[PDB]
Parts: sequence; C-alpha cells; structure tokens
Amino acid sequence: AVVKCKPTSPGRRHVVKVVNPELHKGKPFAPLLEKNSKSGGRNNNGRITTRHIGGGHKQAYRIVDFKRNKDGIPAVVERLEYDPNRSANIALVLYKDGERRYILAPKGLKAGDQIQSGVDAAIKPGNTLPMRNIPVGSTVHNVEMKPGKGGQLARSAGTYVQIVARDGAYVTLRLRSGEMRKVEADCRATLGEVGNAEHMLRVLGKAGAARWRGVRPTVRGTAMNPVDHPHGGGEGRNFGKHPVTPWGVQTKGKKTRSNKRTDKFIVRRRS
Amino acid sequence: MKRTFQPSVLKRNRSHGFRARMATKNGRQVLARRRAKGRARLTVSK
RNA sequence: AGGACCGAACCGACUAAUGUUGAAAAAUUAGCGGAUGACUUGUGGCUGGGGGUGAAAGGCCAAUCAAACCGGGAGAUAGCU
RNA sequence: GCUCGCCGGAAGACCAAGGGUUCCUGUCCAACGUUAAUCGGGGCAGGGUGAGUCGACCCCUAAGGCGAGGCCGAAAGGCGUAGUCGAUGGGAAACAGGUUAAUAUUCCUGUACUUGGUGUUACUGCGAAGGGGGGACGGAGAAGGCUAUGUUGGCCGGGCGACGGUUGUCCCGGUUUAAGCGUGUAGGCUGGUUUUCCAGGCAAAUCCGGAAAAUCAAGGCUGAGGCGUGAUGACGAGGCACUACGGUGCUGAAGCAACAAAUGCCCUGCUUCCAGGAAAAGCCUCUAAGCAUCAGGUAACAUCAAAUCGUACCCCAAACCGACACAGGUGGUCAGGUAGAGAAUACCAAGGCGCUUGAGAGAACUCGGGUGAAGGAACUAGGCAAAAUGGUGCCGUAACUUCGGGAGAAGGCACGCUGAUAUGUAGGUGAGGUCCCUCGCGGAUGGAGCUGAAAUCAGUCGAAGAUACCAGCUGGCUGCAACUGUUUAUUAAAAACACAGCACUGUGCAAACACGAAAGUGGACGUAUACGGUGUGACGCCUGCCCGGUGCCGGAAGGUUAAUU
RNA sequence: AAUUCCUUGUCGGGUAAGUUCCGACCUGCACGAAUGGCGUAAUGAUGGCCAGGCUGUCUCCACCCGAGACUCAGUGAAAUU
RNA sequence: UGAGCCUGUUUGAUGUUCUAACGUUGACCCGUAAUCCGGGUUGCGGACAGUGUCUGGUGGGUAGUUUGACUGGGGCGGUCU
Repeated sequence: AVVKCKPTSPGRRHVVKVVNPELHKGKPFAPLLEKNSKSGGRNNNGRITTRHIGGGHKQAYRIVDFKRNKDGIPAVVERLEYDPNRSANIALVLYKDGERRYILAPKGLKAGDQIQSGVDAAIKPGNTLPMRNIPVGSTVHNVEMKPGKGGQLARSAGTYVQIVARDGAYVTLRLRSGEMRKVEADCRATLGEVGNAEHMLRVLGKAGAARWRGVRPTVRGTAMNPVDHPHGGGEGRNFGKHPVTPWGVQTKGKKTRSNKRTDKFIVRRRS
Repeated sequence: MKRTFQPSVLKRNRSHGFRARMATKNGRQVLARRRAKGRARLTVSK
C-alpha cells in the first residue's frame, strides 16, 4: 500500500511509503545467514574503481535457491520475509522431508500454498519445469542461460520474460528491454512474474534517505577546473564543447558493445 | 593548538623498526648504508 | 513521530576592541550558529608524487604544494648584476 | 601560630596514553629559579616497588598483513589456496580491619573462592580433523519494584556562655559494619510426559528436523532487592599513666525508626519503527574407525601445584605535545548542603590554593569599568559600538497559506510577608488490631504516625515583592537561493557546492566502465522496477521556429585509396 | 532589471529637502523558455529601504573607580650604525 | 561461380555439413581435510573467437617545442629589397 506522509516538517513533506502488513515481524532464519562486509568501491590495490559508494547500514546475507533442484518432493509455504540485499521479497518453504529453504516470491503467493519442481510438475505459479515442457506464449521468471547453472534473467521486482517460438533445440524469448534472444530448451524457468510491483512508486524525500543506502554525492564536471575534467574552466558559466566522460569518451549517443563471441544468439536488438 | 607529533610506541615500531626494515630489499640497503657510515644506533627500537 | 522547537556538556567560527620585537609563528575578552543527527570522539588499518583524496576553494598530503621531502647527474646554463 | 581572600561538575580524588627516579631522608648554595634565598621538580650520598584471585603472557577471532606447492611478469618482483599472525572485541576465581618517612585487594589478623596432577574406595560404554544447541548482538519510548545518598525524630556523651535573655519547643557531637553461605520475593518466558514412523543434517546416531495416536494439566528456565549467618568479633566521642611531637599498654556508652529519592540495578526485559541491525573459541549434547579382562567416564576422601614480567611518582599538568617553570591542545570513572526545571547561575562542605620582583606618588596620554542637566541619530559609507527587552499562570491576536503554519504574532493583568478556611486542607506512604489460609518474603478490613502542593477571604511594610546572579527588542516593502547541510587549517561562509525530484544516452552478464605490461580485482555474491555517464535543481502553469556548420546514428549502388603478388 | 551606455530618462508615493527605495510606462545600446521562463507559503550569523522604544554615536564634554606611564632598591634586551 | 593444362587435371571466391587443433568465469570423480591449481569423464561453441609480425584510419588522453624587428614607453596602425 502506498501512503503519503503529512507535512509536519520540510523533510517529511514529500515522503511516500510502501507498507505491507503480511511481512514477518521477528528475527530471520539463522542456519541460512552469512556475514557481508563493505568495500567503499575499492579493489585489492586500494583504489576507487567505482564512484559514489560508501556508508550505510549493516546487513547480513540470505542464501537463496536459484537452482531449484530437488524434483518430486512437494513443499509448503511458511512465511514471507524482508530482504535488504535486493528489491524483491523472499519466502520460506518447508519440504515434506524436513528441510527448509529460501526462494524468490512471485505474485499472488501466500502462506499455506504447495509448490513443486520437475519434469512432471503441474503448470501453475511457483512451479519449476524445463522449458521443453512449457506451452508457447507463457510468462516466466528466473530463467537460466546454461543447463544446470542457476537463474540469471528476470530476478528484480515486477519483471518477467515471454516465450514466443520453439524450433529445434532452441527457444526464442522476449526480454524486458525489447530484445529477442535464443537459449537452449533444456534450461529451467518458473511460472508467473515477480512480486512487489509497488516498489517503483516510492519517493525518498530527503538527502539522508539516499545516504542511508550507501550513495554519496555527485559533483558535476562543469564545476571543476581544467586539470580535473574536460568540462572545467570559465569566467562565469560556459560550456562550448561536446559532452564527454571524465576520461575522454563521448556520452549522449555513442555505442560501446563489442562481443563477437555471442552475436549469434541475438535475433533483434532493443528498439 | 594541536601539533604534528603525537607519540605511540606500537606505531613507531611497526613503521620504522628493525624487522620492518629487514622485511624488504630497500630496508636492508638502509641498514647497510648506516653500517658503512658507522652509526651507534641503527634503528628506533630500544 | 520528526535531517521538529528553546537551552548546558560537546562540535563550530558571524561582528567588535586588545595584541603586532605578542602570554600565543593565528590567541584573549564580550556578544554569535548546531545541539537524536547528512552528528560527535578513542584504538588499529588501507590509498604514494604527473600519483592519491576531494558535498569542488586549485583545497589537503608532517608550521613546505599550478606538481611533497631526501640523496645523486652537478662546479647544469647565466650575451645579466 | 592567629586573622583575611579565591575555586568547589573544580583551580578536588583516581586512571589510561606518554615520560622515566622527578618519590623519601640527610647535607650544600658556585652555575639553573626572569629579584633575595637558609627554600626547590637544582648539586652529592643513602633508601624505597613483596600477588593462585589486579593487569600483561596464555586460549579464540574482526578490518588487514605474510603466505609451502600454484598462476603471472626482461631481472628486481605481483596476486593468491591449505596454513600462520593481528585488539579497540569473547574466555576460571577475594573481601573487611590494622600497619611505613616513603608499598598495599600484594604485607599482618579474621572469614572465603577457582583450575589442573597423583593415590585409594564404590558405579559403569568410552571415543574426533565430523553432526546439532549456545555464546549472539539495531534506533526510539513508557512506568512498576528497588538501592547508593540525603533530612527529621528517638537514644548516648558534653554545655549553662566576654554585652540584654538562655533549665528549655535550648546549643555541639556520634548513631559504622564487607565478600561468602541459606531463603527463591516484585516481575519476564515457555503447555508437560509415553509410544510408532520418516526421500532431510558429505557416512552414523538414542542428538536436531518432520508426521501420527494416547494421556495430564501444572511442569521447567530466569530474576534485582529484603531477611538470617558471617559478628560473644571489628570500629567508635571519651578516660586511666608517659611525650622523640611520628606515639605505647589498657579501658571503652548509644550504635534505632519514619519520610523523600537517581541519568545506577531488575532490563540483553516490555511496547513500537524501517534504514532490517559481527566472527570464532571456552561450555552442553550424538555418534564413526578403535578398545573392551584393558584404556576411559561420574561421585567421595588425601596429597601436590599455580611459574615468568608490571607495580615508586606526575597525569587538564612546572614531570605529556608546543625551542621556555609558555594565558594554547589532550580520552575514561567518582557527583555533598541551601534556593532553582536543571550537570545553568550565586554562597558554602571535604579538599586545594593567594598564580617567584617589591615600596611609594596620586600629572598629560593609552587600556578595562560607573554616573550624567536640555536634546534624542542632528554622527557616520552604514544605528559600527553602547543603551534597551528578558520568568510563570490567565485574557487576546491580522494579511497570506502547500491547511502543518505565520505565533512567544501584536498587547495586557496578578506576583512579598502574616492569620483563618483547616490547632497541616485535596493527595502520597502506612504500624497496631479482627478474620481466612495451601500456613508464607500470603489475602481482605483497619486506621495510629510521617510528608505535603495550588486557591479564596481579611490585615501589613516599603519609592520599587519575576527586587541580587540568571534571563527573546518589535513592526512594514523589496532582490537571490525552496528547506536541514558543505567549503578557501592562517584576510572571502555567500547569491558558490550538494540535495529530494526530472530528462537524454550506454549496458543481455565472462555486462558497459575502472585499477593493472599479465594473472587478477571492484561493479555485485547484483540481473533492465538493476547498474555507469552528462545536464537541470522542492512545488504550481509551461517549455515555441531552425538539420545549412561541427558532432552522433543508419546506408552502400558509384569515385579515390595500404601492406602484399 | 545581480542585465540600460546616453542617465540622476519620464510620471506617481514617501521627506522642509530623497543620484538610494516602492508602483507604473516601453525608446530591450546588449531579456527569453532544462549552460531553463514567470510565480511561490515556510526557512537565512545573506544584499537594499522605512517606523516605535532606547541611548555619550553626536551638539560638547565633566567627575569618579582600577592596571600602566613618573620616583626608589635588584636583574637586564632589540631593530639600525 | 570468372579464369590454365594438356568432358579429364591445379590453383581462387560464396554457401552448407563434420570433428580432431582451440575456448568453457556448465555438471560429476581424485590429489585433499581446500569455491586457488592440475588430471579424468560428459555436455555446449568450433576452424569462429583470441594472440604475434606487418599495414591504412582516428587519437589535447599524455609528452617535447615554436609564436620577428623598428617604435619620441609597450600595444593597435604603418614599414622591411
């Protein structure tokens, strides 16, 4: 639910929140946690290699099953949960034999549901099948790119992929960017689409909100000197030159893809 | 007014100590140079 | 509840007078801003010079910065005093 | 030695970091001490630091450092696996009294506790480099039970006052006692027990996880404080005889209750929010290969052991960082009385100091303050500087607005003391007595004693009752940036930088991009509702015409065009 | 007009008197639509103008309380020549 | 598919198919007590990708330098046989 906040303060005038009363309140599951430390953008040489990163809140890592092995055993949904490492909720499931696991949460999945994976599994949301057994014209998410590797496509909040044609040992897919791609038919996928589609209708409200998440200020290149950027200098406000990156390449139009190893799996590019 | 020198034995020894000098090729050159000149104190270690 | 309000500890530096071979190679006295947050402080660690870090002033890198300090090429060159 | 002044959330007491004999006693005054010096943190000589329980060493890990074989690089070298180091973090145990010129949880007296080795007796499935539990974790807010501590009364010992009164509702002093052991309260959390079965925990499990019957409703874990013992002891004003001025031996009264009360304990608890809040060991459990007469395990007695290094002194300062016995800088703990909301401000307690040149005079001028007849910005680039307002409770308050604001808008009235209401009122705590009871740190009734606001009526003093220190000046019209924030250490704090929001463009994962001769690493244990670059800067109404020039994107039929033959 | 040289343009308000301030005119030397245009409640140790109160800022200065300056005893520099 | 030789013989370019060099930052076994490294089996791309020598294009991202004299002061004008 999207809720606006009352203007009791200038930093609270423009705040919109997303509230879900079904998420669990309490501690997470312990056997599936790990420690994660921060970096600041620095690599093993100690240098800033990506900019505008640093600070924030402490976080712990939740292990998730992007494989979806374990065919033939039904599982029951126990509780939905919050995750600070991604933009989608997660769900805890208990298997018929006494093992628990974390999975991504699709749309319309609630406590008390039954899920399954395998060649012979049903066709309903939350179920996993190799893409050689799904009808043409279906909506899937968590798609693999190599047989047995793990999901890599359509893992963010609200997203999904569509199956268009099947011919041979390959399946043709339409992605969220407007692109057509080909992948092997022995890969896996999950029915339905990812949940928490309200994620994009939030407004932060103040600079501290972005600072809480680990984002540091951005400085324009036209405010610097000629020794710092190709956009610096001037007596007053001046540009008079073609826009470029901080290292001398042209933004606003130029292209940067160069990969001759994978050009044969692209059918049509994003328009 | 805070000044530049603020002593700490741990940092002093980890920075300019005998073992620190011996851990690297150039530190051995520092030691050889001082030995040739004929100094009474080689390093900062007591 | 709140980058909410008044105000000590703590963190700053807007006006005036003294001082200028000073008590002090940047301070003192009377007033002044923030004060549950993008806050403040102890201990240890990592980034090395055409390089680093920079909410960006050519700012800072041991009272030294439009290219640190130290030792060498070196008695560089000086139609100039 | 007697007076006087200053600090008292410090200008008192104890530590860490950092120094290293500055500590105590004897003797000296050349040089040091901004002056004299018999004095010194100065010269010379001797003395002083006592640990199973305080720390370090030791067992375990964070960020990070090194790194056998390994991958990579003209040499030099770079990055990393198995490992091995690295506290600011986790891991056993001790309290009171007396004592030296200088040490004390270490020495003496009294009463305690913790971990291992060895021998004997009695019962017996033990076993790791493996599996499970636990350690183990955020911000804010609320009120219930307590203690440290204070005030008054009661009790014991003295006093009868340099000048009017003071045998009393009078004046001064004391009323202190720990760790350990037993009791398990205020309160917090969780239903207990038996049997069968099972695609899970790299193999095994009586341990963890899951499914199914029966039975029973009270079992278990946690926990400040109070109470008894420790204690026929110790301490305690004074007194009985001598003094080197540091003291010896003995003797020793009372040693109770009521009220108020923390930012400390219960509390790592309870309620609520999104930004979703460390690792490994010590410790408790289960087994595998293996040994079963053995070895080993739990319980009781006796014996032994706990080694090595620090311990003096300063520590908001004359002993540390500033060349100086320098008006500067420097992290943690302790928190008395009267007014007061208060750790602000004023006077005091315990304790500590008067800051290492003095004595006179009472000119101009300079520095820090007080008062001013009539006028009231006439001064000046400019009300720069000074003067002025300043508390609580009640009445009352405009344009505009994003409906939260503006607002403490503006402007007014009361404020001391004594008596009555009421020999201390409305509230707060609460003994005795009567019953009930599973008989206890219980339940109901009961009111002795203690403490104590705000208000109304009527009197009274002064020029002034928020009387001292403390403690907002207010209103009208305009330019710029929406707002809280940042910046030129040492002449510029702003209209400059950032910002929540908006648009363009790249990127299909071995992603674009960046540090690297390479191996590798960040982006990210992320996947187009995600990531990098460039411009504008909340919000409202909007954002028109130009593709000739320079860039960028798509085409590819024609002309020109490299090495090579 | 943070932009306008000629320029103290011209008209109205405020003062006894106003090269600054406020409201308009269009003759824009040389505004203008994300190197954004026109508005805007609340906020500012931000730039300009006007009132009430208050005063030694001023007509125009007078007295008083403290530390120096002067005299006595001890110690004892400096720039320049 | 256009070109030699003596419909038959070599050398070219375009396209289909294959596996055996090469890639694997897909799955499983061993060294081994290990998400590095090497070996083995099996899928997927496949003479593509990628590297060495040579060669045309773009290249203020970085580096070393040039930008005259006379002159009633220098600059702007004008001149220099």
